Amino acid sequence: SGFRKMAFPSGKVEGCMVQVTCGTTTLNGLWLDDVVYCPRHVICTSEDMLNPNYEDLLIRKSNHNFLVQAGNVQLRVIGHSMQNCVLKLKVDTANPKTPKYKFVRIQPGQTFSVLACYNGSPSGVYQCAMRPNFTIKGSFLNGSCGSVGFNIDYDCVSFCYMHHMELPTGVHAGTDLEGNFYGPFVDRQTAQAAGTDTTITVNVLAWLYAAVINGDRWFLNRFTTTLNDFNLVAMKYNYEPLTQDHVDILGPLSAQTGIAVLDMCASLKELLQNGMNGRTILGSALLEDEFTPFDVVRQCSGVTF
Amino acid sequence: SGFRKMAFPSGKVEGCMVQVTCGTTTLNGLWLDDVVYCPRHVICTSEDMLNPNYEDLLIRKSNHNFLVQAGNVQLRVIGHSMQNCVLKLKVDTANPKTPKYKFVRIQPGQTFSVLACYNGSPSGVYQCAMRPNFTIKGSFLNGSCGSVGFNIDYDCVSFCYMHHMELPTGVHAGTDLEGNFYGPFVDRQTAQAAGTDTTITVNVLAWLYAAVINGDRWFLNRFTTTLNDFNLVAMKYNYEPLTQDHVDILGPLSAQTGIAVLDMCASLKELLQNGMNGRTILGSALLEDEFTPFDVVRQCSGVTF
Repeated sequence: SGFRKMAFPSGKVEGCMVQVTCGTTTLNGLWLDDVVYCPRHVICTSEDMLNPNYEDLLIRKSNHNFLVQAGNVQLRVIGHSMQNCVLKLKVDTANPKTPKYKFVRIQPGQTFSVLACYNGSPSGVYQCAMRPNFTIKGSFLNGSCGSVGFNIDYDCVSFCYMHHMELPTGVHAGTDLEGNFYGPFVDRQTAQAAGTDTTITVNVLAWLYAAVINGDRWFLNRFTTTLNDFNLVAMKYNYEPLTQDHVDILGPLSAQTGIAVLDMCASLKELLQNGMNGRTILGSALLEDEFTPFDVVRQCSGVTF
Repeated sequence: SGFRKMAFPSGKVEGCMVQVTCGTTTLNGLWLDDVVYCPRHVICTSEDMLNPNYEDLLIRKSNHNFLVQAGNVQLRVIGHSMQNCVLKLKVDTANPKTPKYKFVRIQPGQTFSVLACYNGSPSGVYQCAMRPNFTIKGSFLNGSCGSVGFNIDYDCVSFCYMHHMELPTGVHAGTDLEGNFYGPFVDRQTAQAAGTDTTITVNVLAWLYAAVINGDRWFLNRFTTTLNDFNLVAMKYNYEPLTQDHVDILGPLSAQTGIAVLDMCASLKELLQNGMNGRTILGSALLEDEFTPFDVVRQCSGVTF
């Protein structure tokens, strides 16, 4: 037993990380088959980032201006193209460590593992959630751009995130692997509103189920509620509205624990209105929303890869 | 910026995980050079675990009774020996993926990454601390025995933990890679007191420094204290006594932030006596003690491997 915020094993992604240099700028790239993917602002100086014209800046670059290094291996760049906010560098060698992979665009509230990298070298791995406002609260220092987020299903890596920007508020923004930003953000050093974030309600409920499975039961109350009544409370506390789709996804956890979803909603309502009175749930003094229902089932069942 | 509980990249350890079967019992093993390391209770049935005589049980085992499988590879066992609580299975093939490695016995309060495995396959990775009472609060289901804990320094993996037991209280116990248990525990299914745990004071202080570096400053107070006065408070709240060695380890963080250690101790004293008044520090509603001072410096500096 026990419940931890667990990342996927990072080995399959470690073998894909390379370093990309253009001029004075160095960041991380992702080497899959004979293409290296990286943030297009590798072509920007610090001064370019205030108001970059990427088309004009890229025209001034040729294949030989992009230095791609995989450990000690220098990769030969034979083509370059810009797709949305990512650069695709065609190289003359297929990465022999390319795993089975997909590019996916995840939904807000879904979770993934980030392999934080600097200069093409992995520094650590952690699990996080895409916030409802399409930011992530990561750990990204200078040079971490190009680090990727991923999920693994058996032997297949689903890449869902590439890091591009730290907003002035300290939260993080990035793209899918086709270079389309999550949320309204752009790769320019300017003020950018993220807009109101909310708590991922279905994830909180999943984690309450994880707590019951592990023996933390004090929050179980004698009340029930309705979907519409619960959502009146959810709106007041800036929680995502719960839908029947969410109720359906919690089905297996409800069946394992014998606790109807709306009963768990009533316990969560009482937690929202009365606080936690200095108690903890699974070692946390606040309601945790970074576990999806699938995450809870995975961890409580021991799914491997 | 941002601060996350980050595990080491697990790739170098993934390549060492194998499955070990003896009779009906299957668990994880660690394959380094031509030796596979695993918990000796792989030779026990469920009934053996109530009161096992490992010497007598092992005598009834021969080399061909140990099935060692690395993915799809079947390893040939050519010798077996028991070292304390671990079995060493000599195999006829050196693991071609053996990293540079050390076996280390860590101190209480130090942190490491766990690669949770089942049937020899990695399921996830997470960072945890060795508690002062020599337990860990992990995520370990049936079959996770033999999963290992490690740190990485550049290209060298320092193995410090192998999982053996879930205590009746739900916390976890294990050995170093020489098979010596951390703490008073034994590999027998019986009641085992862990004894009073305490909070890792130097880690809490390191995390307060991490918070200041990332802009969370509300807890900074106008008081100072003394080492002896602070420890009077530490004893009352079941915190580890702070020593000058701990003050010395916090030196670099004190110098970066311009906050004297005893000033930070005074802020922590006020947090202990008055609580956090419904506020958070680095997104946490309790005082976090699973980051060492070295962990904070690593993450705030971007050290890679």
